[PDB]
Formats: sequence, structure tokens, C-alpha cells
Amino acid sequence: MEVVAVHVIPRPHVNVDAALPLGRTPGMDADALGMIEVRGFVGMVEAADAMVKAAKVELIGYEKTGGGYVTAVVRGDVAAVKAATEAGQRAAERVG
Amino acid sequence: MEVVAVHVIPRPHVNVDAALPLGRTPGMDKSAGSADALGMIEVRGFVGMVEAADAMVKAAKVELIGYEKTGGGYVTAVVRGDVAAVKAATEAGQRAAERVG
Amino acid sequence: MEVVAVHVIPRPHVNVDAALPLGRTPGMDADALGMIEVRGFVGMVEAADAMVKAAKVELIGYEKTGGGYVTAVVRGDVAAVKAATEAGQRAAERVG
Amino acid sequence: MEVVAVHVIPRPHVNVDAALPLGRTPGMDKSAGSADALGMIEVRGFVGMVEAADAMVKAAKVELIGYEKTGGGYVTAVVRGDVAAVKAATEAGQRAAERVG
Amino acid sequence: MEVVAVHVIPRPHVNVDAALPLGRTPGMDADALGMIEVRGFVGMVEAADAMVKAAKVELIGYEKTGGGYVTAVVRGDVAAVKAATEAGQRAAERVG
Amino acid sequence: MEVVAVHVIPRPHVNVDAALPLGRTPGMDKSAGSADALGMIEVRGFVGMVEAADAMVKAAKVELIGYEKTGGGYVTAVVRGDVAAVKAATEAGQRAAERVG
Repeated sequence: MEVVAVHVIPRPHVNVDAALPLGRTPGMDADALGMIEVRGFVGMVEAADAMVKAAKVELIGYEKTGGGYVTAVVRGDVAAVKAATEAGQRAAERVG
Repeated sequence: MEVVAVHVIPRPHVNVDAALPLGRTPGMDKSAGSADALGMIEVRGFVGMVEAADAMVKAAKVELIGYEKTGGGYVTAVVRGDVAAVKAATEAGQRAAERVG
Repeated sequence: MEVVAVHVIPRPHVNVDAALPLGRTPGMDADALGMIEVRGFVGMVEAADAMVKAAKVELIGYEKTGGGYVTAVVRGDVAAVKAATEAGQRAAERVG
Repeated sequence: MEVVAVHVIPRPHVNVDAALPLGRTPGMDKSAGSADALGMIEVRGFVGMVEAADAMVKAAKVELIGYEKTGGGYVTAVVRGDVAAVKAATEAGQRAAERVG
Repeated sequence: MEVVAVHVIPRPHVNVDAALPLGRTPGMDADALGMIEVRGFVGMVEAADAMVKAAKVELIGYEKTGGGYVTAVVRGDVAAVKAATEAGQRAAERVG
Repeated sequence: MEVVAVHVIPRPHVNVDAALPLGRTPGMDKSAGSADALGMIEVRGFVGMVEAADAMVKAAKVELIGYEKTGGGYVTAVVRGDVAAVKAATEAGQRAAERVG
């Protein structure tokens, strides 16, 4: 199925991790950020599952922004996040 | 009616079950100290979702654990069970949702 | 007005009544289920009113799924639910 | 502006008033021990809804009991009163909403 | 950007101020009502800012109705509300 | 990706900051007893918003105070700082959101 966006932020600003719900509140004992947004819970769950299986990342949760839009969020080392999001995108596109 | 998506994850990663509301929080068992397969049917329609969910639990030894609401009219029915049961369940649920008018 | 779906489940699975908000939690002292989904609160209310007037069913409530979508839910004996949902559909289609 | 729906139910069933948020829960009266008619104007627009609601209560002896939000920008204004008052109120509310720009 | 609606109610009914969240609950010690609805938070904020700068009105808040729709609400004397909403509409249309 | 809107208000009225969740409630300062400029990037996409927000705070001396969710998939990233910083920040955020795929 169609994906809205697949993106990697290798070194997020500390202000982004503090202000936004991305699983790495500064001070809670700088991971790369990977995100996959899908207009589809089923596609987002498959992408999330493929992400955590493809590389050493953690699924921290998901963002619901209404209208059917959900974003799976993973953190980890930059290379791992890149590998995960690539795998997650391919998995979501296979859903159908 | 039209189904948004139908999908089975045979062996969901433990992180998925820990982080998402899919009815099988790791550690929530009497023998916790191999996860169930995961079936999902997504419809832009509560009525089609309910019908899909009813068909799924009548078709196979799966547990309907709840549904997910993402807004915009979109809802997902979530079932858990053994791999083969979940595949049979979601096939029947897809067919039942196709019949809703 | 246009209706999204009109449907009857004559004998719902006990798991559906336990997991979903359909007014018959198992154990709270197997009714048929009738549902009418409308992209319109006004049309849903008219359908609900016509349903409970047309046959012996109870309106248990309604589901809001966003984007303007609402579903009226009624329970009762199978024949009554069929009669109600038929009446509710005709009533909602007359709204305009 | 465009109105989604305008509608009067002269004598809503008591089950409707008991189960839906339409401002007249059965039994909530000083002489409870015949229900008001029900007018509703639905707009994909809060501004048109407010204007409709204001026109309705200025046009007739009806009570605006609240509004219903179903997402997607959709809102419904709900008035209660005698049948004839509600019919006059909703006609004026429809006309007023048609004038909003 | 496109505005959904710009409207002024010179003398709202007391029932409208009591039943709806428009910043003038009757009894909390009859202001005109001005509203600007935008399918866009950014456009609504610019309109709101232009409104309170253009005339003697108060921004009382905003209504979120889903689907991206937000409505800024201002109160004041009729002439002030008219001047404000005219200014707010022009400001929102300039956003782009 | 497509950006819904990008906009700077150099000197937001105090009533705006008092009534809307824009991160600068009047009086919430150690020397309260001139307001920061306001930058906003709106996307129908959480991912584009996050990228926009990250670019904004890396590009200039602005504070990301939060984001606004209006449903339908729409979200707005909100930054506060001096006028010139906010203009530079939002320009970079717009460019970064344009690169998201």
C-alpha cells in the first residue's frame, strides 16, 4: 500500500526530543530517529514489525494525527535506523 | 463493502506487542517468566469492521482483542491466535466484510 | 441521504459483544445486532428513531469513528432487528 | 453556505432521548414520575452552525441544548421545543446558514 | 489562503452564549460575536492576530471541529467585531 | 513533501499568546511584572512536521514549543524566538519539509 512518508533524522535536536513524543526525552538516561507514516493502521503495524526485525532499533510507539494517519517511530544508531526504515517501507508497500 | 487492508503477521516481534495496543502485552500471562499470530482487518466503516470481526471469531480459534480507531471513519479489528487459525479467520472476515452493504 | 451501511448480525459471537461497545456485555444479565452507519449525525438520529419505533429493539447508543461517521446500534430478536434496520434505512434515505 | 442536513423529529422515541445526547434525558424534570420535538441543523462548519443556532432560537420558542461534534469538521446544532416551534425554528436556521459566507 | 467562513452576529441570543463555547457565558459579569473558520491552524492564528490588532475585540479562544477545521472567536461591540473580522479575513487570505 | 502553510508573525498580540497554545503565556517569565516572534509550519504529515521542526531549531536561535493537532492528519510545528531568527528558521524548515518523501 501507499506510504505517506518514510524519513530518517540521524541526529535530532535536543529540543525536538523534548517537545515532541518520539521516545527519547532528554535526561531519561542522541539516537537516530526513523519514522514511517501511513494512512492505514494495518500498514503501519506491518512496517513497524519489519523495522524492528530488520535492524537493531526500538519501536517507541506511534502517533495518531486523525483522518486515518498514523506514524510508527523507531530510534537507534543511524545505520540501524536507515536499514529499518528501508525495510519498513518495502514491507508496507507489499501490504495488499 | 470495500476493505482497506487485510493482513496477518505470523510472529509479531515482541517490541510490536509491547508498544502497540494489539492485545498481547509481553509478560501478561500466568506462565510468563512464540507470540500469538496477529490478524487485522481495516475498514472505513464500523459496520463492516464489526461484521469482519464476527466472521473472524466464528471461523477459527482466534481471539478478538479489540479494535483501533484512527479517525476519519477508519477502524481496525484485531485478532490473535495460532498462525493457521489467524489466516483462516482473516480470510473469512475479508469475505464477510465484502458482503456488507 | 446516503447511508454507509445497514447490517444485521442475527447471533453475534460472545467475543464480539465482550470486546466491542455494542450494548450487551456478556454476563450483564444472545440478542441480534442491527447497525446503521451514516456520514451524518442527523441521518443517524432519524434512522435510530425509526428503528426503535418500527420494532421491539433497543437503541443502545452510537459509535463515533471520526470524519463525520456515526453508527446507531440496536439489539433485539432477529426478526425485530431486521424489521428495525429496514425501517431505519428507509427513514435515513428520506432525510433531505 | 451549504447545509449538510436539516430535520425535525416531532415526537422522538424515549429510547432516542435516553441513549443520545439530545438534551431531554427522560426523567430529568420537576414533574417526571409527550417529549419535546427535536430540530437539528448539521453543517461542515462551526460558523454556519452557530449562525443556524442563533437564527433558530430567535425565530421560535425552542431551546438550543448543545451541539454534536462528529469530527471531520462536522457539527450539528440541536434544538428542542413544541412541534410547530421547532419546524419554524429549523426553517429559519436553514435560511440563516444559507446566508453565511 | 482560502477561508471557510467569516461571520458576525451583532446580538447573539443568550441561549447561544450559554450553550456554546463562545467566551461570554451569561452571568459571568451582549457583546457582538465574530468568527473566522479556516481549514488551517496557521491561517486561523494569523486571522486571530489581525483581528485583535485591527479593533477593540478579545480573542476568547478557538474551536477545533476535526478534519483540520478551526474557528477563531472574538467578541466586542458590533462595529469593532465587523472591523476585526474584515481585517482577519484579509490577513488569512494573504497567507501563502 | 507539500507544506500546507509557512508563516511568521513578528510581534504577536498578547491576546493571541494568552488565548492560543503558542508557548508564550503572558506573565510566564522570571522578570514578568516585546513578545517573541512566532513561526509556524503546517503539514498534512507528522513526518514532514518533525523534519520541519528539526530543521528550524538547527537553523536559528528559536525554541520549538510544541505542535498543534487539528485532526485529519494536520499538524503544525510552532517555534518562538527573535524576528530574524524565526524568519531564518521557518525558511529552513520549509526547505527541509520539501525534501521529505
